[PDB]
Amino acid sequence: KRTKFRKQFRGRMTGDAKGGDYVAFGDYGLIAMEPAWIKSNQIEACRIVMSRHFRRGGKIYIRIFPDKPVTKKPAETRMGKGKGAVEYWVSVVKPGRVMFEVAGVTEEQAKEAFRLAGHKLPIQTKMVKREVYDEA
Amino acid sequence: MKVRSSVKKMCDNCKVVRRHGRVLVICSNVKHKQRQG
Amino acid sequence: GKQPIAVPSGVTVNAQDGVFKVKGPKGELTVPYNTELTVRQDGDQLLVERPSDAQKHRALHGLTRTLVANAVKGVSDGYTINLELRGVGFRAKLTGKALEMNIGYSHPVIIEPPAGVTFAVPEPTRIDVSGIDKQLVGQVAANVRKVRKPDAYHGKGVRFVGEQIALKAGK
Amino acid sequence: MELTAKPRTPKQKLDESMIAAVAYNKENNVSFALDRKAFDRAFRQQSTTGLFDITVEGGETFPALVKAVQMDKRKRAPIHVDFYMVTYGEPVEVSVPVHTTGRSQGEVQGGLVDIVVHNLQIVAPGPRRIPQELVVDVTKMNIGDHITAGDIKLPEGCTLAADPELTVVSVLPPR
Amino acid sequence: MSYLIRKAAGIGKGSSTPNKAKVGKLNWDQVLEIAKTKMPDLNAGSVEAAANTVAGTARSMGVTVEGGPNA
RNA sequence: GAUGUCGGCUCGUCGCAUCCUGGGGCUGAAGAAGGUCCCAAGGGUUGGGCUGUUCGCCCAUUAAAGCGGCACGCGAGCUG
RNA sequence: GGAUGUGUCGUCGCAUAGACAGCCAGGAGGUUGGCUUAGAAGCAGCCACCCUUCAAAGAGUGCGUAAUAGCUCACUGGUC
Ligand SMILES: [Mg+2]
Ligand SMILES: [Mg+2]
Repeated sequence: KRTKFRKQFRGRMTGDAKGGDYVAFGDYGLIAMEPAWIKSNQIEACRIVMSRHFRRGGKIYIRIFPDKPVTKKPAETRMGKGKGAVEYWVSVVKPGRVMFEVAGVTEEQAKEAFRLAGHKLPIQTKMVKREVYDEA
Repeated sequence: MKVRSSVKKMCDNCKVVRRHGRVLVICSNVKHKQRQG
Repeated sequence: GKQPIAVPSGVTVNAQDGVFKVKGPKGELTVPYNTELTVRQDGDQLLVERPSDAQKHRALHGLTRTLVANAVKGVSDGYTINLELRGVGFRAKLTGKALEMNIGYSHPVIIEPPAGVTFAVPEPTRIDVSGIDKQLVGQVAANVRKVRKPDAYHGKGVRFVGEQIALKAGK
Repeated sequence: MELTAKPRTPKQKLDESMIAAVAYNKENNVSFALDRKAFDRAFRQQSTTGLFDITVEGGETFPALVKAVQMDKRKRAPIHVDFYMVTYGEPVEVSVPVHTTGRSQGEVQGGLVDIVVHNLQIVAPGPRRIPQELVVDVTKMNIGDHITAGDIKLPEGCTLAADPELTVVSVLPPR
Repeated sequence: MSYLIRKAAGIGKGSSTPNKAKVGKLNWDQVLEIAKTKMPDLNAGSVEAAANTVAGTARSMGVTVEGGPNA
């Protein structure tokens, strides 16, 4: 969700995924195919979807975190200054970036929990497997 | 007539037959009827 | 895939031109088909041959085959649909070639057959629709089943002689 | 596996079903270009704990082990391969897949086997004496059991490149 | 068969989870008296076809296997 | 160097995301009464009490008493 | 988001040691697996998915009544 300590406000810009492997921590993952701003609430929505499906255990890796602060229009005007500190927190996601990864669940169990979590996301996603050992 | 703009399989009985420019369904159970218009 | 076509006894097939006219003892049938799809006699029985083997022709293959297989069956064996009336006081009589049914409607229902189909009633709770053309026979017995379809509570109405009806029950 | 050309401009191969390659040791570090389809069917089997000979179009056979691969980020597809020429007597540190055998006596109560280290770096192994896997029995394990590196049975001559107190396999509780 | 297992070990109810916490345990000679009372229903062959069939119901309930094959 | 502004009245016409009628599918649809969705804009869609009111609440009815566009339709047409 | 729309390259597999589909026959016995509960018996929810007989049958898929039964699939044979 939100961050503990900060600066308050930010900006905006985009280009292809910088730091997102394929198989770190988990066995199966969920990768972005489009750029977006992942709201804290959309991640929470995806997490609960997966957590419910995998009833007991807890083997969900959320490799993305909402750190970017977004602002708002009080109600009207423009005849004032820069605005709304407390609108919402965001994770800048670019295609390739592993957002989530699961462990201790079958190919079929994972296929679905990701198919479900996909319906809650503002972008198109792809389900993946192993064979990526870059640098450790 | 349950107009769901997304006609996907629910059980192992559903039949997706293409008709007059739409994604239709002719399932066994009468409640399971899905169409896109 | 569909290939063999059995042509028994007094068959007079004349697949010349686009008029694939099939004559016989029960009556002389006439049916038009595709020109780009080949058909004639290459032995004792019959066969429909398709040139292209893509997708558009494969659909028309099994179509033309079964259609002459139904016209041939029609000229020798013929066709007869057996319909059964179900429900309190539901009964059918006859007024010439016309089927006079009494099926819980304030004024009785009369159906006049087309030129080539015949109505028959053995017991007055059974209707037989016999004809030459399987399509027209289907299209007619279709209209009779429509006069009163079997309802999802007591199966009342016109059903096929051996038809199975699932039942809901409200009270 | 059969290589073909070797130009600096990849324009010729890019359009076709070919993947750029490189093989080095310290005496010869030539340019390369092999088949995508053929590489994949083979690599999916082999990885870092396996090797195959690469015979370039001119009759020159050389044994090489994969050092690193670089794939497209928007696609799954690999776009370049780094092969390392094999000596015969002494090699380098190799990443070996850590595997599990037998159902745990900790996975019963409400646990789960967490393979903390997917691939292990191992010092002084021996070339062509490289183990294609690394099986670790887990039946002895209960909830709260951590198997460290200095608790793993290596196959003859091999030594460990990682710390001996570092967790490789653990059995995890519910929720 | 729940009648025979509950009175042999001394079980009142049973077990909700036969994985986390367990109940009791029964010997091999007591499996024979279940095979002599429930004989006109089973289509099983010899002693080996009744000593293991009866022991299988103990696994679900929460009663541990005693002895058996090897050593 | 002026494009009169709410509400009423008068006069209309249009969209359909249909209030009534018309046709359908599903119903946890026995029947009667319905719920919901699909097709459907041909015609129809009442009179009063309160408030400048649009709205809204109420009385009494109704097959129904639809929602919105037309310079929040219409002052060289009226009111004020 | 959805789809047996057509075109083309690919990746696993079952297959004339006779498959995928239709057709005739069968589908276990422990066992109404235990627990949970007013019951929970293949099908409101946890743990397991062990065993016999064998051509074969998963302590079990979808429907069903209040739990049973019922009606079929996973698996087996015959004709193509
Ligand atoms: Mg004004
Ligand atoms: Mg004016």
